[PDB]
Amino acid sequence: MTDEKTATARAKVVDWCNELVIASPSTKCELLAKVQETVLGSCAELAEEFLESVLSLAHDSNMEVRKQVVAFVEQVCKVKVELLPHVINVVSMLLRDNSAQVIKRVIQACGSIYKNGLQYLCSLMEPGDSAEQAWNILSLIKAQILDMIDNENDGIRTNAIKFLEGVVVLQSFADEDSLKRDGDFSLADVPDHCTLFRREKLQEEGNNILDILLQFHGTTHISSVNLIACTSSLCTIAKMRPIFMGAVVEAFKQLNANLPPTLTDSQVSSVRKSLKMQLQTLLKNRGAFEFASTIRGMLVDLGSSTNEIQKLIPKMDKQEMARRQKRILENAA
Amino acid sequence: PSKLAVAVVDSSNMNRSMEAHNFLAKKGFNVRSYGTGERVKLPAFDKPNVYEFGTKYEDIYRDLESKDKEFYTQNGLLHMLDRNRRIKKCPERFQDTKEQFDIIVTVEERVYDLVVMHMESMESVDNRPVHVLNVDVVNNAEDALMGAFVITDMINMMAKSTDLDNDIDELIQEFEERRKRVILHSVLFY
Repeated sequence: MTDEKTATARAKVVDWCNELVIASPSTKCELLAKVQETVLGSCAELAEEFLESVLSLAHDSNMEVRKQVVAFVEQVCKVKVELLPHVINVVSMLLRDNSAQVIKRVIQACGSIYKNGLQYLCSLMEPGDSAEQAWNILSLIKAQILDMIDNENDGIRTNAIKFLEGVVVLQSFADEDSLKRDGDFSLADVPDHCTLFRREKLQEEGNNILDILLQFHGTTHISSVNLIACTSSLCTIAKMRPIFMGAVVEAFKQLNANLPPTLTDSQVSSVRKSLKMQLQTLLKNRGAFEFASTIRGMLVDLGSSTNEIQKLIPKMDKQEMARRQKRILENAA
Repeated sequence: PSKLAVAVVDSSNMNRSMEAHNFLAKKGFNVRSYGTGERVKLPAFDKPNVYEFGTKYEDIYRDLESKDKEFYTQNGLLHMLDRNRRIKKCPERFQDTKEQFDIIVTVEERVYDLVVMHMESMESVDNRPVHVLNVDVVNNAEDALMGAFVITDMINMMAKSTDLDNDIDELIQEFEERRKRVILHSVLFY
């Protein structure tokens, strides 16, 4: 059964796509907003044929226009993720962009894009050649953004650190001590039937990205913003994947003992206040059991009272403690 | 002039945020303001004037008018309520808004903590960073005005930058020196 809705919507977007080639960049962004709310919202069916119309605007001279393309492509992977291989090329291309404002926006969008992209590809039972192509671009996107931690722009570095946080979380296994988070996806959610990649190789990559973040976090000439972002990213990783808790607690311990001499007095106070918050969050995790006294030590150094710290520690039954206490004894041998 | 989305945050969303909101709006900035408190608290020391967030500024005006029109004329609170009703309908709570900013400015450390706690408590979706800055403003009419000039001065300097992320730490550092102040500066994510 049919009606007029699709045809009436197609006529509306054809009008809007025609105005684009003769519109000023300011008018172009207004037009694209309306085309996205229709083509990905009101009449979602119009996605496939008006794709190339929008993806061509990735080459436009105005950076606002380029940023709108990113916003669109990020929405496509949210609502019509089957179109992923037809959009993912523009994303890897826009990571070579000249404007830092565009780079930052692309890295931001790559967070959801990589998660949605990874979820979709490992859901396919008989993946085609286009699926292998999309995965290859996703692998390159990770590598591209990983290089941006050594970018000269502080804002790029910050966004790059935030991106790498979600990759580590995706590319590791959740457990009993993992924080309950609604859309949480781990390597446990990656099937054995998947040919596109192996769980062991993603875990290896996740461990290498974490090693890089841990080293980055401990340098002497890191910016205050990069340090704060990195610290909170390490906290998110450890609370989501408590297997990394010991490493993150050690990084935090090392930082509080050796604050970079490039930090200003204000930057130190800012860094320490954020560090305090991250430690308080981690102490609430059941997986921090083993490091409770270390964490308490640091919180006392950062001005928490005995009773403030005490209230954060989760209550455990004695049989649960004995399971943990004995798992900690067997792993040390 | 530039395309900065700014928010000024206090306890109340009454005195210090509105003084800054007023001056930033007059400078052409895309500015919004919020309060971090549970409820809206106005000035005996143990007897304050409490209202809900979402209460129109005009309803608070008529409430304090019918209670005692003379007292709140002498302390200039009706003059403040006048200013705020011209800027927007009702005071808003930061913890409830779905609006996104480039810069957030808090007027004391205790507010800063509240903002940071809240933002951190929510899982990041867009992965978009935002700079949270604290500029200490002592809570009284005279100091809320002087403070609003400092905050405006600071945002003007930041608006001038062609790459804020890449320049902000230097800008703050030298601003702190020149104005003999301490600006706590953190980065949070949406």
